Amino acid sequence: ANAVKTAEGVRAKIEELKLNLPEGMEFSIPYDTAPFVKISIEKVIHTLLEAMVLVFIVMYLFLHNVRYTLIPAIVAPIALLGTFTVMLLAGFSINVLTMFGMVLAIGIIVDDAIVVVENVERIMATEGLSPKDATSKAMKEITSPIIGITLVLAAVFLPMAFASGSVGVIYKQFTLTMSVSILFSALLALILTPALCATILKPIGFFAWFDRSFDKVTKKYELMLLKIIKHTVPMMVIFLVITGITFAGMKYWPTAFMPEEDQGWFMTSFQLPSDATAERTRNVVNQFENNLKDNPDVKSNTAILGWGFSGAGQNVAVAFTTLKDFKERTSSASKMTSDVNSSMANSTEGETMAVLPPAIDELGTFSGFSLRLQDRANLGMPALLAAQDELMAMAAKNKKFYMVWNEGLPQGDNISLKIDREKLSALGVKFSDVSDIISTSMGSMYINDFPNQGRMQQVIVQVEAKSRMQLKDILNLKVMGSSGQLVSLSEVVTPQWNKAPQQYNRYNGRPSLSIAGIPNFDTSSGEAMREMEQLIAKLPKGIGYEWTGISLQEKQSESQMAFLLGLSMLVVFLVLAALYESWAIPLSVMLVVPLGIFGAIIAIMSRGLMNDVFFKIGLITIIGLSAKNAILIVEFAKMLKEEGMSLIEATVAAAKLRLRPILMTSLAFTCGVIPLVIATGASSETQHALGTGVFGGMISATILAIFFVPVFFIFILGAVEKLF
Amino acid sequence: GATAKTINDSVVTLIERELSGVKNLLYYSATTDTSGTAEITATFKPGTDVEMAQVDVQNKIKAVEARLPQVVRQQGLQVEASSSGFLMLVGINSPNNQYSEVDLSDYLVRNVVEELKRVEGVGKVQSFGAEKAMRIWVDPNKLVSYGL
Amino acid sequence: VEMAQVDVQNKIKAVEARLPQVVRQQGLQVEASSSGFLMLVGINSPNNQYSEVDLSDYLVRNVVEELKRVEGVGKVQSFGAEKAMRIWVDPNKLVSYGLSISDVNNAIRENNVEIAPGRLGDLPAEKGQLITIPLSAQGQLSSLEQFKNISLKSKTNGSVIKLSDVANVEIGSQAYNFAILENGKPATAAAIQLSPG
Ligand SMILES: CC[n+]1c(-c2ccccc2)c2cc(N)ccc2c2ccc(N)cc21
Repeated sequence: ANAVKTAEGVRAKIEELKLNLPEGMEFSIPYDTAPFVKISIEKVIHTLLEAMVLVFIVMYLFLHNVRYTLIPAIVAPIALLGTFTVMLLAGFSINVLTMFGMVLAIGIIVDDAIVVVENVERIMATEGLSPKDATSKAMKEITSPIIGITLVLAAVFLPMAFASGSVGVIYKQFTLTMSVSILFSALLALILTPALCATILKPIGFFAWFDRSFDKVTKKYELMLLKIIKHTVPMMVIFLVITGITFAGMKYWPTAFMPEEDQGWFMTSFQLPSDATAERTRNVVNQFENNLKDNPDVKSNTAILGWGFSGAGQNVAVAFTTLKDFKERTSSASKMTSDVNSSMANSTEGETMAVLPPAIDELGTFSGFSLRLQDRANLGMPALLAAQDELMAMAAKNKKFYMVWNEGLPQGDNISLKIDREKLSALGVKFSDVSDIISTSMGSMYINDFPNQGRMQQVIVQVEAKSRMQLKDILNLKVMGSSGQLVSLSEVVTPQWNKAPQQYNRYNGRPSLSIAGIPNFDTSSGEAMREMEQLIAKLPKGIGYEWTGISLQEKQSESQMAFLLGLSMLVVFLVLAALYESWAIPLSVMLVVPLGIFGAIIAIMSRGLMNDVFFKIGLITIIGLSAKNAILIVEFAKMLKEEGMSLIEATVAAAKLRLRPILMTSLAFTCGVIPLVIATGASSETQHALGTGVFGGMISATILAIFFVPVFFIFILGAVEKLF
Repeated sequence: GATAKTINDSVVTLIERELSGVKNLLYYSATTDTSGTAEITATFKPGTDVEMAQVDVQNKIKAVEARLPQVVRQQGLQVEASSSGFLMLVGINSPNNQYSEVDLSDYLVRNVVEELKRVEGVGKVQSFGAEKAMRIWVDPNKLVSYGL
Repeated sequence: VEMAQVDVQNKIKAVEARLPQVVRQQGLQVEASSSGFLMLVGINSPNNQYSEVDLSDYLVRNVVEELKRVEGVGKVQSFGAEKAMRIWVDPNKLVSYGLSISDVNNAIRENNVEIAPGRLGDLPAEKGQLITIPLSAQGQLSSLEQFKNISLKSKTNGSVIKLSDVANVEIGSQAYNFAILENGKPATAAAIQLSPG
């Protein structure tokens, strides 16, 4: 069911039911999560609009003409509309993931049209040709590179859609929303762009300075490249060093699954001792409400007394605290929860846990790591609880965790009455009478229904409260004997006090205990899980552990990274080999992946961001984009090589001619992701995670490739010629 | 009519034996408290049809209805689709204390809960109040005097 | 198969009432025929130290679930007899004391019973109540001696007699229809069905 529409219907129904409401009764909606969905959607749409505007400005800064800038820009809305049609046909829905995919693709989907228009303008300016002849020549020159780039960038995202688990579902949204949009952009670039260039382009201050500076920079780049090509082995050694650093950073950097986001509300759970009553829990709940009173950042507070998410009873309570709007708020939800926990720890008779909402709606009820400690050797419940206590002792003294606790009802006292059947027989008492008087002593019996104001209502018979509060009242119960005198239960039943669990839990058909924990700041989810595993390894034999909820999905996501990256790289390599009919040309183009992963890792380290799913998606995107920037030079260099020019001359000429398209394309993508990088407000964490890695990787690939891919080409082709 | 241990040893384990073996199952768990109820949850792999899962579970759990205790058998074993969290909380309050908690809770149950549950897309409505009823509080020391 | 099984069960539910009481109490077992048979696992006693019931009990308690959690193992079908508390009543001894089968059944249903546990301090609670504690009682019989010590009342003389006097109590099989022999000795078996895929 759709959350937004269901909430709208509920709010409408409540509106109709308001009219027929007795005076003195008021409806309220203290807790509601539906609005945040639309807020996030509108935020992502605004980010998309900002990215579009920035990309248009970047294109204008280079082309210098409004018509030239419009010709590529028109392709993005049409490609996005086609992508929307494909999503509707395939069953996909509009959500933050698909919209983020569109935001990422907005820079890519203008690359082909940018390449077409740049070549058309260059031909018109240099050769003094008419728009229609210039377009014809440009397309004849650039048909193949566009197809190659499109195929590579469509194939690169395919493998991650075949992943298992929730991470596979996450990757699927980006895969579709990027591949379909890229295909549609390539089709538009090959169909509509030539017609517009031939038809709506007329024959040919800051712009003059930009042009002169760009010619100067092109000359400097040519001279620097000519100097550089002389030194090739040193530049292979440096590339190996960079690859090693990239591998070390990728392997030894903390990993996570999903950034934690502020949704404007947090949760609180109160667990009190087994012997606690409703009044005792109400006392601590009143202290929590008083502490949260007068705080400007709280809109409404609701407490459910007697119910919980990990067991219900008289000693449990749950409260939902809603915060004010982000603009009106002054403190983050995490700080609110930390302050609540600090306040409650000092003065309370039970355990109060303030937590933030989970990363995913149905994947748990809290943000953190969840563990299931299992008794796998039939050790026994008390042994499992002793192991739990020792694990808590180890975990409470560690700096890798903030707070680790148990999400279950505490162990408690039990009273058992042993019946002396021999005494019952001797006194003449009948066992069934004892059985009946004990069973009904302190229980509610539903009997029949009776009409109350037109509704059937229950008749419940129970013993009065004053006679079921202490064991003495039960032991005072009397039964009739054969001789005639009444005999109290105390004469015939012996009470026994024991310490036993009040809740029984099982995971995968074994005795189990649920544990929750919050990693400390500067510690990621993966680090906390590894440390918890190490601590568990020290527990007595016969005790095992399982990862459930978010933890299992995170482990599965981390397990599949290497295979996915390798398969994507192999697919791109095979596509390039098919397109260019060589095993060495793809090899040169495959050496830029380290150049981008260097820079992606650097950006995430500089900003202190973890390796998460969005980082992996950015890595795949950077693989595709670096393959594009290598192809843009390598294709033309090879073609000039068959024309008759030498390897070095052809490569240098190709780099000199293709500098401008590469810089334009790379800068368009880079500026298209700044809004994600510098996003502020609500949902900013996800935008930062999705944007920082791609930003760094694109910068590194653009700056480093222009000097490395020519050397890769020359070195590989020379080695191939030498060996064979 | 049983403790947590008895329910665990009679209902939870006996059913969970057969639960193990359904199609596309990630894991299964069970919980029992002193409230007289037991809750088993089966989690299936992502991208799985919930409707097929419910019928498969129902088929696999009806093979043990005979061994199940009589009270559970007559009350029935309830199978449902899972919704982890709350979409929203709808509350009624008395600004001037005109109506007490019991009255508000009776009105909510008898005029609001059913209306809300019929809204399209609503899966489950959990009311945290109780309807009114006729309570008979019996004094144990009195009826024994009259021999009842 | 699932959609046939659910339809069949739903249609059976209509006539569940009109069926004989004992059939209802035993229950109607509905299953779907499976063809993914993989192997058989059995246990035998060369020295006859154990019987078929004991072997089946051991297999179900400590073997079946172990095999079920092996990768690729789906359903496990144990063939054998489940243990039960069997009372064999001698009619001559019963008539000696003027007792009948119905009296023995009533005594068993009376002495062996479940007592509903409760909570002291449960809501609604008296003001000032601080401690709430569960309280339980045991009425069921879990040992052979306890069943043998059940007390009946003789009508002829009014004296108190024990169930062991009029009957022999033991631990046997719920049903004795089938027997399994491994090379002419007691044995039990379980068929392992391969999981799909
Ligand atoms: C429970 C009887 N029963 C049936 C059986 C008989 C009638 C209907 C369904 C199954 C059975 C059916 C097949 N194919 C193979 C072995 C056995 C078996 C084996 C041992 C046993 N002690 C009872 C057994």
